[PDB]
Amino acid sequence: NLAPLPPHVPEHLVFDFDMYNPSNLSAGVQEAWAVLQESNVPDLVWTRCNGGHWIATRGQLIREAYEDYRHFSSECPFIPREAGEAYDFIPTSMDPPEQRQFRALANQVVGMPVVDKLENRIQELACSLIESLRPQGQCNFTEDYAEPFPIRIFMLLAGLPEEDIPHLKYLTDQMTRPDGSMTFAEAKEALYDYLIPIIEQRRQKPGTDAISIVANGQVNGRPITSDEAKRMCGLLLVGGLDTVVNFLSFSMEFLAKSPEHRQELIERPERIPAACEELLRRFSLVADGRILTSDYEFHGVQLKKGDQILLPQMLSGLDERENAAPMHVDFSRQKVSHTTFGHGSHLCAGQHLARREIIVTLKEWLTRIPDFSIAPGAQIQHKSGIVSGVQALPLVWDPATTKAV
Ligand code: HEM
Ligand SMILES: CC1(C)[C@@H]2CC[C@@]1(C)C(=O)C2
Ligand SMILES: [C-]#N
Ligand SMILES: [K+]
Ligand SMILES: [K+]
Repeated sequence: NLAPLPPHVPEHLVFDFDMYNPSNLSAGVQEAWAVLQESNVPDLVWTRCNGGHWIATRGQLIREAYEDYRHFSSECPFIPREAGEAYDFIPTSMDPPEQRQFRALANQVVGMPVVDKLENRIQELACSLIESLRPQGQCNFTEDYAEPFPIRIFMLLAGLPEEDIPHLKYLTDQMTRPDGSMTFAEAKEALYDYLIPIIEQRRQKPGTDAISIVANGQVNGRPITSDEAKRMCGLLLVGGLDTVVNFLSFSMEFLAKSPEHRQELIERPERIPAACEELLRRFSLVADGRILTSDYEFHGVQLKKGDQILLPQMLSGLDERENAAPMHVDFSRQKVSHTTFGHGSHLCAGQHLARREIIVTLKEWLTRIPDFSIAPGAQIQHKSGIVSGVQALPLVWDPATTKAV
């Protein structure tokens, strides 16, 4: 399924990478994307896959393009085109300065102060889930912890019932890792139809939850519309239900293979925040992009108005020009360079929430279950898309080596 090579794209810039099914997925998803950084591949290439689009392969280019919203607009930030065109989430499909006032509202509901507000529930839930698994001597990490821990905290934060998780999680995954089972537009509108009655209820009777706060905030000197509220809460749903979930899996899969890395963190827990950064770099997982607002020459390459460009947040930190021996996990790296939470004006608003969930996970897991591994003979499959992930992660351990606190 290769789209005909457009006339303005020279043949030597063609590299047919499929972001939804990279050829090297078996070696691990980050490894599969890292083929874009082998010496046979230019800094900036065109793939004919998924409609045809550019991909920046180097951190330097990815950062520049994320900064230059004048040429690289968030209007259409998803490949393929049909998805990016349907995509209307707020603030993510807006450029500055329009984006600005909506993002301040986002920061109000998922930013620092909400982390410190919710920190006790976060710690509480981590300990509770881990203690429940501890005596089993096994778990499916994706389903037993990676999903429920961040997702229940998000549902708590948004004041939504946990019974709604299965339905909302399915729709979220259709947008980031599409199955072909329903169009992006259909998935979005399914999520929108769920939010619509809730937002109306919470406009008429305001609560203190994230959804009440967004639905009742101010932009442009006036009340936010029911439509805008919907477009923002939609993004919060997606933001809350896929990235941390999948990132914890990558990290725990790594730690299952790395007894010496576990001991570093257990013996010197003050290194955990730096370790969090390193895992975020090494196991980075997001890849969206931008659309050209006009013809533009970028690093010697002629881009056309309306061209889509994938600017994989995943690749910046894997770039050997940014980090020596990028595939090696080194908690003492003097500088962990990455754009895992993105870059420029859209730099993730939930990044403080993400970090706290990661750091709490690292500490509390390794405290109670310091010695564990991947199930004997199990093959771990990764999946690739706008947000990449781990399909399943069966872990095992000897309960005699675990500890309650
Ligand atoms: C490891 C975990 C996470 C990663 C890797 C991640 C990644 C990213 C990236 C790369 C962007 C920028 C997308 C773009 O430039 O178009 C973004 C935006 C955003 N994310 Fe996250 N995220 C994580 C966790 C979370 C959490 C827990 C939330 C909770 C709500 C959240 C909510 C948001 C929101 C609201 C935006 C939009 C910001 C804006 O457009 O101004 N994220 N994320
Ligand atoms: C790319 C993202 C990670 C960012 C927040 C959720 C996500 C899937 C978006 O649509 C914007
Ligand atoms: C953000 N996800
Ligand atoms: K390259
Ligand atoms: K759009």
